[PDB]
Order: sequence, then structure tokens, then C-alpha cells
Amino acid sequence: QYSPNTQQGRTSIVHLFEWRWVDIALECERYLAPKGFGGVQVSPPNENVAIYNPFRPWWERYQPVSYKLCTRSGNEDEFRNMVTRCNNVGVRIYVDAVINHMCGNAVSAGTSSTCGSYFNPGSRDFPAVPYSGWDFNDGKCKTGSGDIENYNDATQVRDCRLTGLLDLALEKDYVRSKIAEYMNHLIDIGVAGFRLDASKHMWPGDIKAILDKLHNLNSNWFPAGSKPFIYQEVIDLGGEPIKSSDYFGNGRVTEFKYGAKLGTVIRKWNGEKMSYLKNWGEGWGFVPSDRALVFVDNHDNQRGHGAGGASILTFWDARLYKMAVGFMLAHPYGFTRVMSSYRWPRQFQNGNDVNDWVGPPNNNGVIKEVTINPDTTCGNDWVCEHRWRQIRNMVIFRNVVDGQPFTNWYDNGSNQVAFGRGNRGFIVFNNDDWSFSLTLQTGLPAGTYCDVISGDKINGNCTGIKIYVSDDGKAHFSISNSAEDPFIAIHAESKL
Ligand SMILES: *[C@@H]1O[C@H](CO)[C@@H](O)[C@H](O)[C@H]1NC(C)=O
Ligand SMILES: [Ca+2]
Ligand SMILES: [Cl-]
Ligand code: NA
Ligand code: NA
Ligand code: NA
Repeated sequence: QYSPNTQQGRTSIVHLFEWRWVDIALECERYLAPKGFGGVQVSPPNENVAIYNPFRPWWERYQPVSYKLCTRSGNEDEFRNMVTRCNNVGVRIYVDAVINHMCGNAVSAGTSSTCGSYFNPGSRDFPAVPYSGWDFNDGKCKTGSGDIENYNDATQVRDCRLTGLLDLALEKDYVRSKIAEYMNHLIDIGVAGFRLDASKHMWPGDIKAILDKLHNLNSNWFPAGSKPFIYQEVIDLGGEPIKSSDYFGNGRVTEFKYGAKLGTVIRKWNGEKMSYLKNWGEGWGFVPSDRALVFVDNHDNQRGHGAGGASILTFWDARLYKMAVGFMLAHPYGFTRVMSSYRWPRQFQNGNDVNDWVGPPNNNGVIKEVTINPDTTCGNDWVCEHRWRQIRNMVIFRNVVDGQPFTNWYDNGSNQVAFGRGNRGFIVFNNDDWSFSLTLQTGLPAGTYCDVISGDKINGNCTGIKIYVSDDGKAHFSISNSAEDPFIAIHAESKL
């Protein structure tokens, strides 16, 4: 469960948030495969409630109506087509599994669903599954509202409704089986793993029981005995009885402390600075590296909607963001996931974004295709961070140095730091208000290297900064605090 099952040598997955299956299929073949991306986290592929007030918000996909693979991203055939094409070029598919609940208990009954399936939240009926009142936690939940009211009580957190979302009775074999039927279908079709949505809201033992029902990965694309990759969403910042470590027996866990702290250090909040990153990882109270699914931001907290506070860096903070993503992709801690977003009319009032509900780019509710501009960026308001040179090249950097140890660390006691990965890569950052010019021990073989942040290695030459490593492994680096990208990265494959 702990291994991502990526093709040998690919170390990251990208969240193609709200992308349609056809666009992802094309992206796997045209970009993800040749660029060394390990896989794609897709938005919930199962039928959800079609919410028109507000107009088709992104969060309506976390309110299940049935397990039919029929959503705004595409139908069942378009989904399989995507998984097949991606696997065929060595790019995996990870499904965002919303199995803790169905839709909000107050949503009106009817067929306002992405596949037209009828459902009645009030009578607890979801015939397409089918689920009835017997399959929810109404009787089990102990709170006066029926919703989660206090996180200091690990029981209600698991048995009561998360913000009114109908809570499935995951202890019942019937429910566990309907969920496993949905997940095994996806596995046999070729999916490599799953993001278990709202895991903090499910008992570690219930998740385990469902996982016991899961098959090994498709034997035509994967080695015999391959278990699906499992990363459970648990936002554990340390002040609750529930700890993300309680879920290690099922797989990895999202380490939300990662982006929260990387955000405060890079934003230099509360006197924090990059020199403190020397012992980044478990030293910061994070889960063990082999149980961590890391990221700078995720679909929820990039709109302040999730957890990490206002410290979370996003594409809106492009400059600091690329640097945050760069440090993450260079550091050996955890399995990395890069975010890929769409732009929305962010509108702050009294400090809160009133348009944080806005769904993906669309025409009358129909999600827009991802258009690729000549410079390889995306149109139709898709940000495509995974396509930014500075990020895509660090995804490659991670592949190149995989297995190499963290060493040759340096810091000026402030915000100018650097470190290497064995003898295959070196990265330097300058987040101080003054220039950084110094000769550093890179641990790399002598030669000329292309800086992959400011440029690329192309046809035997560099399009950007060039770094010269001497026989003693030393190299001079110069980074202005006013540079477009205040960090430089070189590796075994960017060497001339
Ligand atoms: C690298 O580019 C220069 C021109 O900028 C050219 O003179 C040189 O031959 C190129 N080398 C290779 C190996 O393509
Ligand atoms: Ca629950
Ligand atoms: Cl997540
Ligand atoms: Na493998
Ligand atoms: Na969540
Ligand atoms: Na196993």
C-alpha cells in the first residue's frame, strides 16, 4: 500500500484537478510520459450531486450520488480510455476515493446528479448503489446536531456527519463491499492507487477492512502481487486525539504540516527562515518519510478552504511558490505530489475569498478543454503548474537524484541555503533581501551544468544559467535577491 507503483524511475504524481478524462489521456501521452511524471491524481470519478447554488462549485464532487463513473470529467468509457492510454505510456492513475459519505443531508431529492441517478438525501435513499437508511450512521452518531461538533472526541469525528455530509456505516460488511466493488472495478481497469478522502473521518479499522477486500493491481500492466498505493487524507496539525500515525497500518498519509511549515518558513513568518530547514522532515514533527504524501498546497487549502492557514503558498504567489515546490522536489522526504490548478476570480473581502467555491473553467457548466499554447503553457484559465519550466524540471530533478542521500548542506544563518543529493544533484536558494554570491561544495563530478530553473539543457547546450563544477566538486553560485527565480538547480542529466 505504501509504494506508489510508478514505472521505474518516476517519483511524483500530479493532481490534474477537475480535468476531463480525455484531456488527461492526452496529457499523459504528450507531456507526462516524456517528462517523467509518475502519475496523475484524478478528481472523484464517481457520480456526484449537480449543485446549481452556487453554480457547479468544485466541492460538489465530494458529495457522492452513486459509484457510476459518470461525472463532468467524462463517462465510464472515457475514464477507462484514459487509464488505458496513460498506463500504456507508463503514467499511473490514482483515484480520489470519496467513500466516507454520500451528499449533504439537506440536498433536495431528485435527479440533479451528474448522471441523472435519482437520490433522496432526506429518506437516505441512493438506489443506484443502492444504499438505504440502514447504511448511514444516524443511530450511531451521538451529537445533538448529528454533525461533528467537537474534534477532541475521536468517536463523533468518525461516526457523525462532516459538515452535514451523510455518514456511511463503514463497519457494515454490506457497505464495505459496495465500496470495494467500486474500488476493485477501478483496480482491474488499471488504476494504481487511491487517495482516501476524509480518512480522519473513518476508523482506521474500517479502512483496513475495506482494503482487505481490494485486489492486487492489473497483472497486465503491473508486477504480480502489486498492492494499490494508498494515501489517506488526514489533516493532523497536532492538537487532537486523532494522529495520522493511527493510519499507518493502511498506507501513507497526507502530511499537511509539510506545506503549512514550508509556507511559514518561506514567507518568513514568526521569525522563521530557510536555515532552519537543515533538519527538514521528521525532525519537524512530521510523519516518517516512507508514510508521507507531501505537497506545498492541495485543491482545498490553495483557496484557504482547507488547512494550513494563510501560510499556504499557491500559484498566486508564483515566485515563492516555484521555490517552495523546488525545495520539496529536491528534498528526499516523502513522496511528492505537485498541484495543477485552474484560475478563478479570487475576490477578497474582510480577508476571505468569496469566490473560493467557483468550479473549473466551463461553458454553461461544461468543463472547458485544456488548450496547449505554443509556449507549452495552458489556456482556458488552466494554470498548469506542472508545465512551468521551474517545476517540470524539478520533477525531473527528483527522478535523476532518486536514492541519493541529502548532504553538503550549507546556510548563511539566514535564508541562503543549499544542499546536494549524493553526487547527482545540487540546489541553491536565496530568500534573503540581499544577493548571494559564494563558492559551494556541490558533491558533483567536475563539468559544466545547466541550471534547470532559469533554463534547460537543449541540443548539447544551456538556455539559461551555467554552473561550472571543478575537480574538487566546488562551484560558484550567484543569486540576486531580485532574480526572477531566486534559486538554481543542477543535476547529473543537465551536465554538458
Ligand atoms: C552549442 O551552441 C553553440 C551556439 O550557441 C554552438 O556553437 C555549439 O556548436 C553548440 N554545441 C552543440 C553540441 O550543439
Ligand atoms: Ca465517518
Ligand atoms: Cl489531499
Ligand atoms: Na515499480
Ligand atoms: Na477533506
Ligand atoms: Na501485500
